[PDB]
Amino acid sequence: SDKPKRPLSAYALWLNSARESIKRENPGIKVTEVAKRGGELWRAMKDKSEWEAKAAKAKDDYDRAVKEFEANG
Amino acid sequence: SDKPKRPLSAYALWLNSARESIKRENPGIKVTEVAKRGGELWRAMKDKSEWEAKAAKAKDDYDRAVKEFEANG
Amino acid sequence: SDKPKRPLSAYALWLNSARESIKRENPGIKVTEVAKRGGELWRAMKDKSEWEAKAAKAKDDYDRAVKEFEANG
Amino acid sequence: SDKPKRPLSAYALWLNSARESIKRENPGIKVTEVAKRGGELWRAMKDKSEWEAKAAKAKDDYDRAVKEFEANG
Amino acid sequence: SDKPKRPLSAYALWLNSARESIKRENPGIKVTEVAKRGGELWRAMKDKSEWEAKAAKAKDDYDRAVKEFEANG
Amino acid sequence: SDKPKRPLSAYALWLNSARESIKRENPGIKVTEVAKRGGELWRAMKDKSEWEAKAAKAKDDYDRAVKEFEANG
DNA sequence: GCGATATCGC
DNA sequence: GCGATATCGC
DNA sequence: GCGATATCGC
DNA sequence: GCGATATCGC
DNA sequence: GCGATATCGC
DNA sequence: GCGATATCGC
DNA sequence: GCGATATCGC
DNA sequence: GGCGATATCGC
DNA sequence: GCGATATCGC
DNA sequence: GCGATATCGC
Repeated sequence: SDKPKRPLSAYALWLNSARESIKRENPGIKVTEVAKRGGELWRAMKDKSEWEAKAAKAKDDYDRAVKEFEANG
Repeated sequence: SDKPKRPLSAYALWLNSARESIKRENPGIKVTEVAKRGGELWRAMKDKSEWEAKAAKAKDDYDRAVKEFEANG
Repeated sequence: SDKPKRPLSAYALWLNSARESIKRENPGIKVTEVAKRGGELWRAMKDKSEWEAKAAKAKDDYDRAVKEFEANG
Repeated sequence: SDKPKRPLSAYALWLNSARESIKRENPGIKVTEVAKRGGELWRAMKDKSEWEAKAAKAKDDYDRAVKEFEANG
Repeated sequence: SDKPKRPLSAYALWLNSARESIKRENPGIKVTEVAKRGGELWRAMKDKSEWEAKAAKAKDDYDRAVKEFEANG
Repeated sequence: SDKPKRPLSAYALWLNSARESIKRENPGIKVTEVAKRGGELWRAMKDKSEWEAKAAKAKDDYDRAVKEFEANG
């Protein structure tokens, strides 16, 4: 029916959960500097357990669904 | 001293634990045929979570060890 | 898991490679009758020579393992 | 020290108690046929409780003695 | 500068001399489909020698530059 | 039909063409010495192009001959 | 691994 | 043959 | 004991 | 290319 | 395999 | 003394 | 457009 | 993980 | 539990 | 070889 949207990356899923915090600690931070700081906070991250787990799962499904679009659909 | 070796893949990790069952199910199977079977099973596997989790922590560890190597040469 | 699993019998190694034949020959088959069918086919076979030869090779690999386990802790 | 032999079975216990009887009811019996006639009488036997209960204690003692030889190895 | 970058593979060195030709032969083809089509056209080429030669001259020099770097600057 | 033997490597080809010359230069040389001296005349060999070209053709031919064997029985 | 006759060694 | 044996078939 | 092939995965 | 794993050819 | 150098049974 | 096997690093 | 990462063949 | 081409999805 | 063979005791 | 119970894949 509809080419399944690409799944979210690990950094994307993390950034989602941590955007509000980065905006709170940096009042009036513009659009680009959030990504920048998010990037920096990511590169300096110690335990990326949850976010590499999910992004791999989300990919597995996406790959199964991509098959599905070419199978049925 | 030695630069860290590349981290083990989700598949490489699963296979280390599943090698002997493949040998058990196909007596006298050649290494080549064991790999192709290892592949056949990996591609059929619905739940890869365990192996993707271990793979992830493996790449964390690894990238630590890589920083420490660049850092202290 | 440390204790080496018993090797697969000639019947088992055959069954492992007739499961989809039986299933295809018996559409809509209760997951018990498929087992009894294998028994009926295993008995009704004649050239059991392939699967006997293969299950001997299992014992060979298996013997080494048990002996290697019981000795090397 | 020596690991225990497996417990005797209701059948095997009865037989021990009922061997010399079969022998007398069938003088100069060939041990081949004692085994057979033993079977016949065992399958015909409607009250097996003596031997199941004797068998149960036999199991219970063997489980007990199995437990206490994993300790004092 | 620092690290010598890995040399270009034989298919890779040929692709760089056929990319334009493919992009012409299929209007509106994307890198995904290009790379795919590259295969089907390489896994079919006759006198592969020119590209194999260059790849090895490349490999030889890379090896003779990864030695220099891990020795000097 | 016999299986095509695996193709010769660039070193294997050079060494073959160079055993004679090595012998002339180290009279009475033992087989394990020739191995060791073939090892270091190679590493020192700055221009390996000829023997890399030959190893490549051998591979192309061999690859296409495998395509023959494993298709035309 | 036991209870019969079937090998065995002197 | 009589005592120590491999073997027999459940 | 080196330099590959052979088969998967990254 | 690297990894893992065995074997081939010399 | 590559082959110099021993070994071993005729 | 002469064929047939055994060895060793890469 | 930045920007972390993903796609493809090897 | 490394390459050499973009091509995404999230602001 | 259920299908098969494998194993232990006698 | 017989009964019984173990083990293994579904």
